[PDB]
Amino acid sequence: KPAVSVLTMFRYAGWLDRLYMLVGTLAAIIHGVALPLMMLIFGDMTDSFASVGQVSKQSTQMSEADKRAMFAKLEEEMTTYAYYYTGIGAGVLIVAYIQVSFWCLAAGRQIHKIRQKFFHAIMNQEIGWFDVHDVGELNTRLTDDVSKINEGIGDKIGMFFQAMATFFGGFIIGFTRGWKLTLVILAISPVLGLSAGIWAKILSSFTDKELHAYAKAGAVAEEVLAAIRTVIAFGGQKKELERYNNNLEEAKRLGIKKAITANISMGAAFLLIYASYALAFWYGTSLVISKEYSIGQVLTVFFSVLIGAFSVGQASPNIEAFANARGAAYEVFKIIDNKPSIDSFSKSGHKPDNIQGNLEFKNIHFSYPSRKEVQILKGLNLKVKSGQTVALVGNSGCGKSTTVQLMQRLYDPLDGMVSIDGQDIRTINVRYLREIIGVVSQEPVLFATTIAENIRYGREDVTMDEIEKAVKEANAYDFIMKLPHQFDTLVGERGAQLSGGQKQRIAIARALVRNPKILLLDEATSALDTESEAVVQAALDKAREGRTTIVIAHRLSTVRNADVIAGFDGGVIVEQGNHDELMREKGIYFKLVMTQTKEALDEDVPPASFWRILKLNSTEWPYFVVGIFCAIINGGLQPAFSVIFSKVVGVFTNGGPPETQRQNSNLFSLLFLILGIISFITFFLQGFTFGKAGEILTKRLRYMVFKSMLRQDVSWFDDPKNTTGALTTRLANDAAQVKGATGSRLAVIFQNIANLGTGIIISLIYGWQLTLLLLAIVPIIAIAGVVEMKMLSGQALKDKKELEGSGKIATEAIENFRTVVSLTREQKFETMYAQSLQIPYRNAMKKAHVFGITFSFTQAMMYFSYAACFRFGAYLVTQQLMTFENVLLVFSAIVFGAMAVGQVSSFAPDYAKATVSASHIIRIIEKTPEIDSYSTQGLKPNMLEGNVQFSGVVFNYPTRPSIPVLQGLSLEVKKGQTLALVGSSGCGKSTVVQLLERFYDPMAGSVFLDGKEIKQLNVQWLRAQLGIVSQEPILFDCSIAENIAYGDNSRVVSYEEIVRAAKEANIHQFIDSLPDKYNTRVGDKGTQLSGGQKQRIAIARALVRQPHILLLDEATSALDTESEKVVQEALDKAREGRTCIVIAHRLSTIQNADLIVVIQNGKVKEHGTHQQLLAQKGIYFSMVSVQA
Ligand SMILES: CC(C)[C@@H]1NC(=O)c2c[se]c(n2)[C@H](C(C)C)NC(=O)c2c[se]c(n2)[C@H](C(C)C)NC(=O)c2c[se]c1n2
Repeated sequence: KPAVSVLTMFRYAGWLDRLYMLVGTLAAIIHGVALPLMMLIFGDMTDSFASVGQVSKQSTQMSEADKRAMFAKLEEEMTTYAYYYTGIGAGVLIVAYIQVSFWCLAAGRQIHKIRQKFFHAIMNQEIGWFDVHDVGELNTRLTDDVSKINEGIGDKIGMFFQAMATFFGGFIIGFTRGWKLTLVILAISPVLGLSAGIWAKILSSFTDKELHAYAKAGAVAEEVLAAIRTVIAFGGQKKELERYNNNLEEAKRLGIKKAITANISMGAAFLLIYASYALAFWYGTSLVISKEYSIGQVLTVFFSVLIGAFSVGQASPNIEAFANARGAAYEVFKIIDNKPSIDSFSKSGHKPDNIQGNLEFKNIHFSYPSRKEVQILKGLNLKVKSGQTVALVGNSGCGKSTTVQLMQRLYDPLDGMVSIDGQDIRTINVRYLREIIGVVSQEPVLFATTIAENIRYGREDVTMDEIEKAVKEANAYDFIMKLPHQFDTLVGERGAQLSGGQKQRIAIARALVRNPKILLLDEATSALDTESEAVVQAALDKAREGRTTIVIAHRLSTVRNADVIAGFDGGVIVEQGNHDELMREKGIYFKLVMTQTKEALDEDVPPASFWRILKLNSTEWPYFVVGIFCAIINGGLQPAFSVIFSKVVGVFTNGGPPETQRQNSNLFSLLFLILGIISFITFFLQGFTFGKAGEILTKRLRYMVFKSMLRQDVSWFDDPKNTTGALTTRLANDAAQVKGATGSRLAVIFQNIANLGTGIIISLIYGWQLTLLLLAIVPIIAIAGVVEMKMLSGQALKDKKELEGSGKIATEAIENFRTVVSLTREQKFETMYAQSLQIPYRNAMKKAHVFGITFSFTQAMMYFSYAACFRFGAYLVTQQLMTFENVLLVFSAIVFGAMAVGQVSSFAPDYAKATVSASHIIRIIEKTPEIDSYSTQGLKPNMLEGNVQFSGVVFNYPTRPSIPVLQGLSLEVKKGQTLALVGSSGCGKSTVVQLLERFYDPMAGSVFLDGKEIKQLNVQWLRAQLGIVSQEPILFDCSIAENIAYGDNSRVVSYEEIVRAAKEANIHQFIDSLPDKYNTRVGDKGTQLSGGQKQRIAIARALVRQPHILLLDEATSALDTESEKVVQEALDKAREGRTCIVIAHRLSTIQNADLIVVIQNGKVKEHGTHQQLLAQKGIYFSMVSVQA
């Protein structure tokens, strides 16, 4: 992975920028040392209570002379301590403000330039650059990578500096107050980073093992959901359910172990930090007995070294964000500092005013930059006189278009020169070059705006009258005036779709506005019907007036009209001259003449569900039984600690017997270790409980989901919100993430309720008033913690919603770069881009200020809490209310309690995302379709007859109930005879074939098979005797023998039936010939096949089950040569003795069909055989007339 030098990355920072960064970082440093200072002050605080405990403990000394020496002393010490706390806090709000504010600011300002210059630099690039580069990733790079470099030069490094400042402040204060203790603790430190470092590698080892573990089931998951039509139709729902399931009990059972080891990681972390607590206090408390360190000093250094330690662990992502922001900056600055071969932005060439317009190509050798290996033009020589029109032909290769492309100087030739008049095309400014060159491409392209605006894109300073005139010159004025909004009518991608001819004509006009003296037509008439081609070419021929035109037309119809016809054999020009010369020479021209004669949309919709999801995992009670208890234990562990820490520092603050100072000390210290041991037990138990549950719950769930997915209707798979990829992603992720809302959430809620719940009881008994204070301040701070992330993500989505404006402009500009580069107008699109960006950047100031005041409001009172609680508590202890140790207990219990609930909240997966990934699962499972392929009811007669009779049957698609497809059309087919369907297009050419296979239910009316109604029959058994052949036959990546046997399921097909079905599908020839027999895989994983053979296999598939009803729906549309012969030849020998229905557009193999039904609109208007309908001279006469 690549990365920029740190110095290079801030290149677009200026005066004010460096200023902001420096001021900010400076405030970040001092914000950093605020916490260690806080620690020291805390030590100095506890030292003071330690003095008043011991004297009033032992016996009785002076009753009236204690209130003066103890009570009066402490208040005098706390009135100043308060000033310290509060002082530091008040400073902290300011300096934190400066930090986030300035860093966010300077970052934003930089980024604004960065994105702009990235865009301009993308525009600057020639097309040769867009050949070698994917435009999709480039356009997303302008949004993703720039937003990615925004993060890493902003708040993140501010916090990095705060963090390193806390590291240095903490270790400095550490060693200053305490030489030894800090070295003890720092001695303990390398055993936690060595522990966190091996356990991350362990969890991450299984994480990527899982990705390619489930991807075996995901394969057959997308394989099924893609070919789902061919699945339900061959009823392989059972087999595919099984097949999918066999790859589940191998890839989540792999996950079980990983869940366990990650749980043991957590356990070991806890055991280790608790070991650290134990050892540190065992040292320090025995150290305060020898009267070396004070009790408060031990606290000071333990806490400042500890805080200084976790500083690193909360600097890690802040420095990581800086790192990969450099790696993203690489790609962007590469383009910005890249100057192309064709610029194409500034003028350095000439701008002839003659301007003549004589073309010349001398010895042109050229090859595309994507594939230098293959040479395109070899010694290309071609002159074009003024006003003369030259057509390019020969059907050689790309070369044709290449010349056109070379003419507007998209690329440059490898050898040889392209000269307009006396000067080379390279000696003239490129902007002015494409201003004097107009172009019409094979595919028209209109930008999303008004027609007027699309026209402006050819020339900016054009009056409305010039516009109208230009439109008229394009024979386009007519249909534009017929539009509802005239010249303000929307076009392009979204809104108001226009035909290809009109769309092309507007482009013709656009080009015409430029008034070029040279005109290039690359397959202008191509890809158009014969009725619009006339009008379009009418505009073109009038556009060729006064202009030097070179035209390439696949249709040589409009070619003869040219002055000079130039043929292409290979890379060289061979035959050149007038039409008659090339006809007489019988060249290549003569040859050709004779031969041609959704992500948000998903999660928005579902309502529900509050805790019903737990019913899903309820299949295993034991695991949850152990689980919940284990969490109550690990949850009571935390309040325990706060008590035990308060008894450690209590035995030296509340005085008493010195001989018992040790006995207590080592007891509590050792006790901490015990509290760690048990802590390692819970987490080893939890991952064996919830861990397996949530994983079992995963497997089973997926199974259920997949099953239900096969139950569904065909209408559901027509739903624009349910795609093979979206479905398989619903199966892959949401199905696994469901475990978040079950066990994990019980763990969380129980650990939290155990912690803050019991801790609040204890802090309530050890203090009435102070507890009331903390259960008041703490929630208020917690509320601020929510709003902090509310106003953070809140104006994070609002900022992207105003940024989509820029996104659209850039997108439209990039996706059609190859088009805009021809109309120049690159700088215009840049201008649009900046104009779009001027609104979010004006909101960067307010943004930075907001993040400032928010971060500062949350962070300020994080010190004012200590300020309040320790002042009120001192107020307690000094008076008759007791004591201080209890004050410290209430504080630690409630505060680290509330902190612990936060960390427990951060451990488990996101409950919101879990629930919304759960509701899709539960809805998908409990989903009952109309047509149930799983039902075991049904007639199942012995009657092998098989008469299809549609009566009435009015049907319209549920996906889009607009313009009903079937309007109650009726027909009937008896046994052996073959129906045929004739109409303008599909619907209901295919709709019938679908309704007989019962993919949909017609609104009113009924279709009968034999004497019985379809709806009365068994659903599955109905398709058991119906073979189906679609336009594009799909096979399964399993094997050939299975593909063939896939036709008749629930039965042992074996060698015999497969060879029998192979031999009449005539495919048996292709089988032995190609190594090897029946074991070969189709397709794209094994050997590739042509459509013909694959469809032959497909027929052989629909032939195994011995169907009494064939359904042929536009069988082969892409099959040519003598391949379509053997296909229908194999079709004809299996058609006899079978009820068949054929839909084709061929109309050549329908003359031999038994019944021919001409369906139009929503009914049947013609009926009978071929010659009968033909002699009827209706619409069948007019449709079979286009066969010449
Ligand atoms: C200044 C520090 C001493 C302060 N500790 C406490 O406030 C505390 C003292 Se016992 C305790 N927390 C409980 C007990 C019940 C284990 N543990 C957790 O809540 C917990 C669950 Se995951 C986790 N921590 C992670 C890592 C393990 C990944 N680490 C921290 O969050 C962290 C970083 Se600094 C710090 N904590």
